[PDB]
Amino acid sequence: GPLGSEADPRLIESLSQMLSMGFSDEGGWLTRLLQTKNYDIGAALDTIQYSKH
Repeated sequence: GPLGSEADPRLIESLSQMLSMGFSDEGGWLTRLLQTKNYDIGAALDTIQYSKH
């Protein structure tokens, strides 16, 4: 039962670009997104607009 939330070295690298671009991790949408996009900046940028529809 950890406090707050942790991250990884091969993950924060991506978030650094998102947060600077104008994003965040409210709720945990950018804490797992990158992990699913193989820590990508161009793929994560197109994961906020929508999902399928």
